[PDB]
Amino acid sequence: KEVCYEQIGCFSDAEPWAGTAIRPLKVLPWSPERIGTRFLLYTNKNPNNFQTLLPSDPSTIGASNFQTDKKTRFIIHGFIDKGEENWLLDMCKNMFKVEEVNCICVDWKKGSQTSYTQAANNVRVVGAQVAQMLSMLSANYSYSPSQVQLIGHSLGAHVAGEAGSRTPGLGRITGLDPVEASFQGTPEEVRLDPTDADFVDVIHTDAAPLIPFLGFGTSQQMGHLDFFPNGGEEMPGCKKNALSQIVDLDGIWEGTRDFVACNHLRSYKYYSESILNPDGFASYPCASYRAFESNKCFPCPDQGCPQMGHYADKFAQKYFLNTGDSSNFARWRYGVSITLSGKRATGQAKVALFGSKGNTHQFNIFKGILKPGSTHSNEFDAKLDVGTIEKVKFLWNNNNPTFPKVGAAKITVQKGEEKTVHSFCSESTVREDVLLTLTPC
Ligand SMILES: *[C@@H]1O[C@H](CO)[C@@H](O)[C@H](O)[C@H]1NC(C)=O
Ligand SMILES: [Ca+2]
Repeated sequence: KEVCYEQIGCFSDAEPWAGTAIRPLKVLPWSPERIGTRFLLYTNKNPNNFQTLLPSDPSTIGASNFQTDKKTRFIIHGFIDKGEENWLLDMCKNMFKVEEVNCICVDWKKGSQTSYTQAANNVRVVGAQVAQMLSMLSANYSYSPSQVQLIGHSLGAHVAGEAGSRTPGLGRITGLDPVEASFQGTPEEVRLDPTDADFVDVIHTDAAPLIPFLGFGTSQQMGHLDFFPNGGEEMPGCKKNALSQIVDLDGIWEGTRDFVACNHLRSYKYYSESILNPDGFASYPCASYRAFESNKCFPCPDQGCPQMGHYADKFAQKYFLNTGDSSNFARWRYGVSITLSGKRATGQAKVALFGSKGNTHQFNIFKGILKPGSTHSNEFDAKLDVGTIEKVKFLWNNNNPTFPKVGAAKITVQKGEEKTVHSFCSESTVREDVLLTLTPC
């Protein structure tokens, strides 16, 4: 069977769309009018109220604040959680704080709020409509798709994939936690993949297996650059879903079943913040999140670390990094080596960096027997880049009738984005819970 819609062509239920083991059900995409796709344009001139654009009517572009001399960024959603309807606009608003741009929100909510197989297939049509908007801009306004980025969250990532597939030379597609079900294992035609655009960057935030962890995202690398903040499966500050061998995808997408969307939505929360923090998400290539957490993949490679999020395009396999558990998710990773002094004691040795741009909190470096003349290292993610490190503060908390004094004769510090190391020293020691300051050496 095949359905054909005006100007966007036809869609069949032939393989790989259906009739396969990965996509068993033969379901065709709803019509453009049932889906009700809307292209809402926001620009710095009109940051609060939209102007409606129609891909079949060039005049809407003339009757809008659209600028042919600016970049364009489409925001295409997927799963909408209660209270989350304004996220796309919230994201455009952050773009306006750093650039003059045409921000088009693509709302196709009616087409997404139905059974999963139907929502998955409706993606085909929405992506064809986005490609339609792009062919029209190209045709009637000589505006090249190289000047466009498609940001697709969840099912929207595959909507972007489709658009790219249909629009040769699209500059960029950012996938924010692309859904896995009905897309993994299919020909590149069905899913977002590197061939959909000149640069495809992907953020994974809910990649644990659907069964039984109810993870909506994918573990599979899908772009030129793939980022797995906090490992990509569980995000700090997010509650998780109760396990189950039986998941009701249809019920969750039609909005009748409970679902903890926190992990799935983090992808766009981090992207939105990255727009405002150009250095807050340095990412490190690593074999696994465990190797990263075991201090095996730091500092940044010679050429630098790519930023996860908005500025990932500045960069010329798997990338890891950590974020905060709440807003200003931005973090900067540092490495430190403490050579102990004073007397033997058992406890938790800590360090805080004080630089030109500010200082960090105290971070746990090593816990155990603190023996003079020994050296221990660790890496931690702080809340800011301290700039030039001017001094470091050592502190230890004990776990002794002689009131031992523990110190650090030397602390070396390594900023993730620098090639050199910085040395700080002291000949002093302090008692538990007393701050010792080390100076340059
Ligand atoms: C847009 O370009 C197409 C293809 O060249 C043309 O058929 C159509 O009439 C143009 N639209 C308008 C409003 O001129
Ligand atoms: Ca594709």
